[PDB]
Amino acid sequence: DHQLLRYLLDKD
Amino acid sequence: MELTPDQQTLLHFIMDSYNKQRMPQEITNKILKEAFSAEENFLILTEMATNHVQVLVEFTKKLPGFQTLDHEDQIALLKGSAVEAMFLRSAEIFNKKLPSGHSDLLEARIRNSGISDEYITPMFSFYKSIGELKMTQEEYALLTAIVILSPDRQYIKDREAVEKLQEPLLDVLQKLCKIHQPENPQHFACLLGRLTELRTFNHHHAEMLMSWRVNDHKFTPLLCEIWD
Ligand SMILES: O=C(O)c1ccc(CN2C(=O)C3(CCN(S(=O)(=O)c4ccccc4Cl)CC3)c3cc(Br)ccc32)cc1
Repeated sequence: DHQLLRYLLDKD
Repeated sequence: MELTPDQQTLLHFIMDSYNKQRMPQEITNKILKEAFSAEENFLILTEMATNHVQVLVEFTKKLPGFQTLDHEDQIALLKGSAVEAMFLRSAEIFNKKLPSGHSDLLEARIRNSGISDEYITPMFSFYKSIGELKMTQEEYALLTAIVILSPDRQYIKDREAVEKLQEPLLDVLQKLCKIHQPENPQHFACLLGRLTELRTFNHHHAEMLMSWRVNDHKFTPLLCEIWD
């Protein structure tokens, strides 16, 4: 769940 | 009379993050070049909608204090503000950034994408209503930060932590209305009117997605996961 938002938030 | 050095610092961080948005060249070229069909028009719009989610996240991450919030509350805020931030950024772009010719083709594409008038009419009604206020870049940036740092979004565990970040933005925005519009005491009240008008888009948008089926070209699996 919320995999895209999580990835974008927890990157660069 | 003037913003305190602390308020000026807070405003600069929000302005800097807000001014990073730049519509990619491949999107602008598609608005000009692609076939004028419901299918091609809808695909352009889906790409724009997806691009906005990445813009929103990048803007949000630089908002003072956002990174200090509980990780699950950061997600909840992003998810709860996604639609509202999108329509607000869209209103700014439609009234300022896009040239008259390309804005006309983009409006033509939106109006010929297969989307119902029940959603297109309040969309352009809101753009016109935003346009009337002749908002400054500081006003669009602050309103966007206020929209994202909303303490009443569903599934927020620590609301007090979010109120502590939203309240100084509302203070700066009201102060900017007093400095730049001292003859119009209702200027701040007009800006608040846009916060409530933006809230109505959560329902309009939820229904629009429901109207989309697997058999139709309008089904967007990625976007439907981000919007619930
Ligand atoms: O820098 C970027 O890459 C970037 C790209 C894009 C935006 C914002 N933006 C939009 O998202 C849409 C509004 C929603 N529509 S839509 O077709 O109505 C639709 C699509 C899917 C689901 C819901 C909705 Cl309402 C798509 C285009 C739009 C129309 C204008 Br004019 C200006 C701006 C925007 C901001 C930044």
